[PDB]
Amino acid sequence: GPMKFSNITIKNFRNFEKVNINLDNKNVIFGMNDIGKTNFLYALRFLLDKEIRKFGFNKSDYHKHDTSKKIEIILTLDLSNYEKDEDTKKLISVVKGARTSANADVFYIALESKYDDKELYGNIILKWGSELDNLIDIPGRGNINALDNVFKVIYINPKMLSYSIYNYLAKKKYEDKIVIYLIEEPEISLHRSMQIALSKQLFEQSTYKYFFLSTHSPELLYEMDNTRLIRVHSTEKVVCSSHMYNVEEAYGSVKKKLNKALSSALFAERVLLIEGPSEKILFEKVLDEVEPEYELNGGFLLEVGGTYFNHYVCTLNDLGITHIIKTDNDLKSKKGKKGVYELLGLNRCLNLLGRENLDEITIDIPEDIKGKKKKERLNERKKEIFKQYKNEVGEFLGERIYLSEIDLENDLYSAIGESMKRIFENEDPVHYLQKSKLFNMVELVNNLSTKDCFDVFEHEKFACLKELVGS
Amino acid sequence: GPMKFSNITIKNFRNFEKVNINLDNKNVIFGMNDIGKTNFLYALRFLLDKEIRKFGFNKSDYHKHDTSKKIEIILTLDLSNYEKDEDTKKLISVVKGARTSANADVFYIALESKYDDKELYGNIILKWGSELDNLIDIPGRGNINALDNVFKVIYINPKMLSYSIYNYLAKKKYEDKIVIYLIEEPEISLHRSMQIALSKQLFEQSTYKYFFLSTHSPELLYEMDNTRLIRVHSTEKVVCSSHMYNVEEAYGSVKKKLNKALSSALFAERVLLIEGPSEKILFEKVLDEVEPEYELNGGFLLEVGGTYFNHYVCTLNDLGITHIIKTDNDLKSKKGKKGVYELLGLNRCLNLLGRENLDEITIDIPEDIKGKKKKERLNERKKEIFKQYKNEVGEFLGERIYLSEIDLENDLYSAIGESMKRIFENEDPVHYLQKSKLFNMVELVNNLSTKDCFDVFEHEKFACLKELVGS
Repeated sequence: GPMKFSNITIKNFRNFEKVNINLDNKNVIFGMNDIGKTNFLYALRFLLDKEIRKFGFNKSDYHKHDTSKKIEIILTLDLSNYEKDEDTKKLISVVKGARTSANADVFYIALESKYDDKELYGNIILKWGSELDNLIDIPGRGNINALDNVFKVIYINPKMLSYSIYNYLAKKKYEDKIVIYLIEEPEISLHRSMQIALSKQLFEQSTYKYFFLSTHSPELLYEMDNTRLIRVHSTEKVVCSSHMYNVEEAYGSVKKKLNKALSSALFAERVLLIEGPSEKILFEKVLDEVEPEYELNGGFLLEVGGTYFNHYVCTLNDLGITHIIKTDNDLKSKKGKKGVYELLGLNRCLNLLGRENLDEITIDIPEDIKGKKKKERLNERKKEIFKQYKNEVGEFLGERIYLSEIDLENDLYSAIGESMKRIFENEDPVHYLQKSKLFNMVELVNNLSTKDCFDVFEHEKFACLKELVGS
Repeated sequence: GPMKFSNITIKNFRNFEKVNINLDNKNVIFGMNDIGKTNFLYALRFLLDKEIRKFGFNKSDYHKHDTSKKIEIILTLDLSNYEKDEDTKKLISVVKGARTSANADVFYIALESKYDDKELYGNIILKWGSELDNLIDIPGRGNINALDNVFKVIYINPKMLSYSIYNYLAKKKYEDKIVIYLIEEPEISLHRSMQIALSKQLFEQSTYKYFFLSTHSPELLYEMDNTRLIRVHSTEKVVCSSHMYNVEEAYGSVKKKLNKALSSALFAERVLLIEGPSEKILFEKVLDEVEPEYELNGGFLLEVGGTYFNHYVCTLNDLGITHIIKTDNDLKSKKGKKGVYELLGLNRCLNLLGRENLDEITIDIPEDIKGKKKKERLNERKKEIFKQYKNEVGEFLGERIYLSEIDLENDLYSAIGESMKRIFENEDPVHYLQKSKLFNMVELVNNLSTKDCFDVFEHEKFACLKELVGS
């Protein structure tokens, strides 16, 4: 693989006590603690940009203003594909020596700084090379370091004209050096469509490579592909989590909706996954009637539709975001019917915990049986298979995965029984609600009372909302 | 009704040639031409804030730098409920005279300015009162005008602490004057959840009243209620459209999802309305395979689910946003079944054009007929009712409203027939796709080819995508 960033071990910086967060060329930093993201970007500027090193470090630049500690930010680089990667050649041409033949792939770039009290100016002492144990003397011919011929920081901070012309300027002038775009909040004066355009140029075109993107709007993350997403936790003590966000060719067709839905959820402290928009309407009504500040204390309703949760689960778990999923046990037929049914409702929850896909179970449904009787038989079979796999359901509850008894609507009817009958005035309100999920769900929500909302919220079969709200 | 702003007739300003856009206390300005929104906010500052009047007008402050023309911005106020509206008392206590007894409700506040060439300083000559024809001499005791005791502009431009403490400061200090918050892009350094919080305090709490909000992120418009949404058109010649955005008590329950979906669509030049997420997946795949820049040249996929389009149609039409709707003719039963069916697929399209709701039509479906035969009978009835109302369908095509022959999936099968059979390998792929819309639609999209996408795009039954793409 081409040359890629690997890790940065920021220690005793303005806010970073001791963090070793992985990197990979295309980087995205977001989340809480805007000062944390700003400090991370300025740490990269200190490690790579000469325009920031010359000012040195101050008393405030250290962690808790404690001048005793030493700033040590160590960028880690991975080198491979020497004969075809131009940037690898750019990095290894300037470095003369200090590269042990044992490990020609790894390359450290550290930055040691100790504060002196006789002058109140912490000197930036670059010490880069290939091994942490042994460092040779850096040339440092005056103000320009040897690193200055390799890594030049192009700082973008607000105007689409500048973004459009930086491509031309770098292509025609900065070919020799490696460009590292440290973009900090480019959504300041860009429209939603402008944010989409900038995301398309960033995450798809090769003109922006090795870029560190700071964003606060989900629109800038609509085209994420093989990047490294970095999320800063909400605590004042900065904790950052990293995840390779790459879409498989299986999800390539649905990549647009996948990214559009996941980008908004990336900024939520707690994310709840749902299948259909009727579930969205019901959960939104319940939350508005019990806790309208769910979006405020950290919450989201991620509508995934079909596909699988595997990509969503990996992305949400790697960033450390609270993981909540409520799903419906659905038995879908495939190829020849009448005895062929998959277990997507359960096959998903198995795939989230790994294991293996269940075989296509066979249900003996007579041909003459149809309509209400067929649905009753399917519900009985779903109840039987749910009662059979009690251990798997227990593991899902232990791993914050919620699976319905048969379907979501049956759980809703169990939580509130008389309210459904009063609203729909039918002997079988569940069947009527399944007849047209959207319109009937809207009608149910419009006539849904606060007491009914509280009953739904406090029921154990709807514990997803309780987990989303939190303490 | 309480005192409310009514209109501002900005003439010959920095970019506004001649515009008379309505106002109402809670105002939102967004869209293209960020300079246009900035000029509008500075026009309000000139008309109300003394901190901007003292600098006067410059050569650049006029339209096309033509000093011959005269700046004339005329704010229009509506006065009512005198005995209970404190702000009405605040406005009418300072004004002594100049209020004709014939019209005590309307109140103009103009601002005339002519450029002199002997000093190169356009004097701001305030002329306010109650009638355009006759104006009495304004007191103007020095630097502070008589208006300065009524309207004080609180300019907010980046930090949630300032927003939190402006409430306290205005409540404890600015009780006597009328506060007019001219908020310009508060999303500069606010998170998505912070934007939601600010929107909640703005559009719900009474502490922010008479505020002019400029936004570029849809997250700030998640709580819109009885405000006046102002959209600037994309042309360099500024055109602004206004609309009262108020939710009826019928839509109050679904208000959260309504606003969440509509806020994003508000920033799109062209908006296409869809019902289900499977439609979203299909349209996204087709667009990505024919025109990935649909989000760039102006486009959106508004998922409305159930409810009605009436609120959406009114909002999108009033702002002047291109209106595109693709819908499915669905016959939903109500109360006692077997002969009772509504025409939501057609009742909607009728309600969008006004008229009256069709009566609940009766379909003679025998009880023994079920499953495939019942669906076939329903499709035949839908085809018959579509062929019956050719004139209504022609009007919908004339008004950019697209109604399916029977359903969307049937139109998709008509557009591409062999591709569906190849992908699903079933004698009736449409029935299988309706069996589980989400998963089967995902499977179809994953195996959908570029030639099939082009065929779907160029077919007349999918003209919604062609209209969304445009020339």
